[PDB]
Amino acid sequence: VRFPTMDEYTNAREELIGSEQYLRVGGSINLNNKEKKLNQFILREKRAIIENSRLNKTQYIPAVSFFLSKSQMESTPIFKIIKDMPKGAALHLHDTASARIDWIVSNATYRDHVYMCMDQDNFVRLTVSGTGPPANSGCEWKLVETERANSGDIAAFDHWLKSNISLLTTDPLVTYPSLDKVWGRFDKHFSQLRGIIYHTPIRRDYYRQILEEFRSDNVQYVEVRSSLSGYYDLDGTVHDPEYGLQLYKAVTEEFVRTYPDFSGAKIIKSTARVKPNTDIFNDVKLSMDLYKRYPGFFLGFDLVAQEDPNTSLLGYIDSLLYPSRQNPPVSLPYYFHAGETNWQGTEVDYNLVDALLLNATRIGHGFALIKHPRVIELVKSRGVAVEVNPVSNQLLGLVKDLRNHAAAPLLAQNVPVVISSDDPGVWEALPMSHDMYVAFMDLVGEDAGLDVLKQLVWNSIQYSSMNATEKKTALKLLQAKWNNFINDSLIKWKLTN
Amino acid sequence: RFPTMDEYTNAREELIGSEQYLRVGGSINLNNKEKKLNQFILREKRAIIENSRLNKTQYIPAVSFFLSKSQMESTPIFKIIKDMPKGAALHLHDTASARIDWIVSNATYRDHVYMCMDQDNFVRLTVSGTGPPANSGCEWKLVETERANSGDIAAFDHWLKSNISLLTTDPLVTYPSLDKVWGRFDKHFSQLRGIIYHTPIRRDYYRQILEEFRSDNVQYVEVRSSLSGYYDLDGTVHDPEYGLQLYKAVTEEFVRTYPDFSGAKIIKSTARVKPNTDIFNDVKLSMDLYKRYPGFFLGFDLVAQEDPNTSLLGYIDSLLYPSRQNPPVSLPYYFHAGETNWQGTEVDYNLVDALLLNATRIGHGFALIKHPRVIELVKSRGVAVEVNPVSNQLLGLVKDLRNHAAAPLLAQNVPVVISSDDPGVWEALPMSHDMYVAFMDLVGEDAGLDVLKQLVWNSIQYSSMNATEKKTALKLLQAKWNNFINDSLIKWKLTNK
Ligand SMILES: *[C@@H]1O[C@H](CO)[C@@H](O[C@@H]2O[C@H](CO)[C@@H](O)[C@H](O)[C@H]2NC(C)=O)[C@H](O)[C@H]1NC(C)=O
Ligand SMILES: *[C@@H]1O[C@H](CO)[C@@H](O[C@@H]2O[C@H](CO)[C@@H](O)[C@H](O)[C@H]2NC(C)=O)[C@H](O)[C@H]1NC(C)=O
Ligand SMILES: *[C@@H]1O[C@H](CO)[C@@H](O)[C@H](O)[C@H]1NC(C)=O
Ligand SMILES: *[C@@H]1O[C@H](CO)[C@@H](O)[C@H](O)[C@H]1NC(C)=O
Ligand SMILES: *[C@@H]1O[C@H](CO)[C@@H](O)[C@H](O)[C@H]1NC(C)=O
Ligand SMILES: *[C@@H]1O[C@H](CO)[C@@H](O)[C@H](O)[C@H]1NC(C)=O
Ligand SMILES: *[C@@H]1O[C@H](CO)[C@@H](O)[C@H](O)[C@H]1NC(C)=O
Ligand SMILES: *[C@@H]1O[C@H](CO)[C@@H](O)[C@H](O)[C@H]1NC(C)=O
Ligand SMILES: [Zn+2]
Ligand SMILES: [Zn+2]
Repeated sequence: VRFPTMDEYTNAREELIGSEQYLRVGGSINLNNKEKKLNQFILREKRAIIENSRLNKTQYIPAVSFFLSKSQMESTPIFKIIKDMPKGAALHLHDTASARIDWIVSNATYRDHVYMCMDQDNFVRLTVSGTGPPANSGCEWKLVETERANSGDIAAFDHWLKSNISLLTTDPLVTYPSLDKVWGRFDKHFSQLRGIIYHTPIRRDYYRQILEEFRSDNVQYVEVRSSLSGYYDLDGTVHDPEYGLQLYKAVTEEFVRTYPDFSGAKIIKSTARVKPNTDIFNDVKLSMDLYKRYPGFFLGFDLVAQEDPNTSLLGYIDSLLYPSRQNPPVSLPYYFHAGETNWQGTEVDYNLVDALLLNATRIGHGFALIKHPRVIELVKSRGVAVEVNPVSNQLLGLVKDLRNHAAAPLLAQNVPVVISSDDPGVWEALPMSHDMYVAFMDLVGEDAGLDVLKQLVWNSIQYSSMNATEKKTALKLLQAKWNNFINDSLIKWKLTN
Repeated sequence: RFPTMDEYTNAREELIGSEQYLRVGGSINLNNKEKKLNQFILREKRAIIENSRLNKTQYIPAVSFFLSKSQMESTPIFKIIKDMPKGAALHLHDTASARIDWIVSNATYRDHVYMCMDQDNFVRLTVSGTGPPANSGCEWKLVETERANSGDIAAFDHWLKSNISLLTTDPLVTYPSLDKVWGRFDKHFSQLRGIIYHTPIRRDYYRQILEEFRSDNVQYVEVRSSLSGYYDLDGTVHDPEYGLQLYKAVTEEFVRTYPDFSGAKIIKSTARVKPNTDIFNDVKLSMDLYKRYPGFFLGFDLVAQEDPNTSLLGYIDSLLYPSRQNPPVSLPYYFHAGETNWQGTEVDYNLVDALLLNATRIGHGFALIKHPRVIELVKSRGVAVEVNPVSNQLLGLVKDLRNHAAAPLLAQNVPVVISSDDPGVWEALPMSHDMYVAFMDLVGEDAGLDVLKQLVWNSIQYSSMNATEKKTALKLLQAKWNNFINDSLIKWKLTNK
């Protein structure tokens, strides 16, 4: 008889469950006594919300649309703890989508020579024109200063601007109920802001706001995708990508000199995968040059824009292999978005295969990765972190209930993962706290606590592209922040026994 | 590493080929005729996926069954799967596996059938030979009278069907939460309970399961049944052994009539809402029926909604009782387990207990991909997972079926059988709808006839037939398969004339 007594059965059961706990993200962390006090509180709070949803037969709010869950999570202790927690790094961000729309309205649209129009889809667009009103080809441009002053209600005018640009004005899962409809709205958002956010002094100040906002959410480091190109002055001068990089380098250096508690930022050049192979070839050659001349600030290259309907990595493969085929070879790092899809066995999810054959340093999303066991082996073996952006994947159509997020089985296998926010400004998310809350409540289990959070935070620095010296310094800083956070939390939640 | 495209191509195809060999069916070698059909299926699959992907429209095989049912039935892939022999349906509930149309057109035309509108405004049906039933919470009326006075009998009969089926409206819209749709599902069983437990109707309903499954080219079924409480017009209530004998006699007559049908076996099910003291008696009952009906009675299962009700651990002394006897008794178990979106809770840890108790097959295992050690145990022991994709969508575990959690199981060749669960409740065919959605949503664009063939063979190889029965059934399946291949080449004009 295998299990003659309850003790024989529970021994076997607990060993099996415990063995799985040891294998998931964070499973090897040993919390100290102060961390354990906070962990026990976090776990009591987590069990209360889950058991209420399960036994009282009501929806699990952390997993529903961000439109519905945002205001509900923000009043809760677990969210308030994650808000205070140091996050380490946000490694997957886009530079035109990472600061508040409120700042675009309250700051940028109060500058001279900003114009607005309603396009033929009934969306507001914003741009800058130094010479005069822009040509009235597809819409009638009007000076924002005049429209605001004539609105008869300035606060309502500004709120309307914000409402007409944000993807969280209504629930995207209701208003744009298909992949194509919501990506239509997402694409439109960037068209709405493109003119104003490419004007050089606004773009400079917007990048500074990214750093300020991320610091204010207790993020100490960011790596940012940027096209770098086409920043334009009031007189019409258009700058090249190297200028865009130098501009970001100077903002970043000023910021880190102001805030020693902040580790800094580095940049990845992104190009939209709707362009011909000759454009990607030129941007690859550009990236080779910037990688050589800005070591330690310019990281490498990525291809962006919607993955499903546009060009695969294989479609650009001669361009992407060009660095490695030089004599001597040139090693241009790649940070490919890859597998941001529900498709299986197609040109889209097979981008994961090409991303690994091209030696990607990290991969963006990897939503399809759990369908590719041989790619998982390579990702684990090589230490290629997967940048998981859970709110983005829900709102942009890959999943509805976030407990079905395809990164939950990755985390259960200890695939290297970092959490990030992707385009938080587009849908009114915080730099990291909302995405970290939904990862913690939806993508790991009821009995997963502070150890998961600590591991994800440490991962974001460990799998950053900092050099060894920078990384050692950043981890010492993170450890200090973490200690202060534990001590402060014990006092705040009245856990000091 | 890749000086030319040929070297890059070779590495890419080696990695993709490794994944294709690993997944379900990857080791099958198709013959020349099967390859011709395979090439047509793959051409059809690529055309529909590429149209969805490149023309930016929804992928109909993955949307709500309410919307996709009428669309898939006109397509060649569906028609091929319809004609295909399925082998076995191994996961079925006996009060939910024949057509509601038969309940209406046959059962509700029988003498002594009554109907009433309950307090939730649903029709309920029952039989009473000894006068009309007492007006306890509803007012019973003879159906024969209600029908004859309707003024439109076609509309009356259609109203009955529409008031009972869960596919009258889209459940994802009408009942848009787990608790709401399970409320509707539970209500469906309440609507039919009275009529479907009347002995001659139950007998004839079970015969209709066999007729309908045979007509969808299924040759064998294993069926969960509560067995107990069938009642006669004079009020006699029968015991579970009688219910088992009733099904045994129907099955034997069916196989005499149709030697091209392999037959059926029965699993006793009990609802997991009962006190542990009552489950103990159902385990003892199952031990006795297993001893005395070897080869027809298979074992035991616990059913009803998994999330809010009792876990396997809550019944553990009852479930361990057979193994603890002197001498031990090996009562086989077929546990529904992990039919849930929860992680790290009592519900998904039912999978651990299912394995410790040596389950022969596991029902659903939706949460299994979150449990890497349980997966390895399932693979090494050959415990088949019964995957019921339409059920999991309509009853609230997933919306886009390409997010179904069995797709990563099939990619690692976890042993899986496809089944339909409760097809009569939502107007599905015995197997062809579930096999179509598994084929179109749970494996990739490059997965063809080898996946179908493997899942069909799996349904016999992981059945509970003894070894001699399996060999007989596989010879019968092979002949059906060969006829299906030849017929398909002629029907789809593939013979290369
Ligand atoms: C962007 O703003 C426009 C202009 O206000 C909105 O269009 C209006 O939408 C309302 C609904 O509240 C319609 O009844 C009106 O007819 C529209 N007015 C005009 C002048 O066209 C539009 O809905 C906003 N779009 C978004 C996504 O918020
Ligand atoms: C089952 O049948 C009842 C009775 O016909 C339906 O009741 C009707 O419900 C609609 C609302 O959807 C009302 O407008 C009607 O007045 C109701 N009629 C009566 C006589 O009450 C009920 O909707 C049906 N339920 C389902 C799920 O189909
Ligand atoms: C269910 O809700 C009630 C209040 O409506 C509360 O008393 C009870 O604790 C809840 N159960 C759980 C497990 O949260
Ligand atoms: C906008 O930000 C710039 C740069 O920080 C600042 O100088 C200016 O005062 C701001 N405008 C408003 C209206 O606050
Ligand atoms: C990828 O990395 C390996 C090991 O460092 C190297 O030998 C190979 O050339 C690289 N391949 C490419 C395509 O850069
Ligand atoms: C997209 O639709 C057009 C017009 O119906 C059709 O010609 C084209 O072949 C479709 N594309 C694909 C890839 O199916
Ligand atoms: C119902 O089925 C029974 C038993 O198979 C059959 O004898 C009877 O004719 C059927 N009733 C109708 C209305 O078809
Ligand atoms: C499970 O099976 C093993 C191997 O057949 C056997 O030794 C063991 O006693 C069984 N356990 C239970 C709980 O029935
Ligand atoms: Zn991104
Ligand atoms: Zn079932």
